[PDB]
Amino acid sequence: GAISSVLNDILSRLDPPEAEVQIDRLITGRLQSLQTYVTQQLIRAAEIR
Amino acid sequence: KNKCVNFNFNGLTGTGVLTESNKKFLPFQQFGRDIADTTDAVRDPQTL
Repeated sequence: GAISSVLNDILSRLDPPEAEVQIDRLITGRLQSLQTYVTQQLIRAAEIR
Repeated sequence: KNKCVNFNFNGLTGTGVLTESNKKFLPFQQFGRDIADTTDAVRDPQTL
């Protein structure tokens, strides 16, 4: 839901009053991707155990 | 070349090193991308 997928793109085109809104949509989007990878790795680590 | 220097190629920023190219390109090619959607090659606008 942000403008672009590059962090250097949003910091170069918008102002820091408005640039923090698009970073908030990119931090919460990438935080759910890292919580998915660790949780699926912890279930696969039990079957090898 | 061969130093971590900030870049500005017509707006395309970044931070990395510079190394001479080995693979060939199209004569109408400007830049290239890898599978990770990262800038892997860039062309100088004033020098070919």
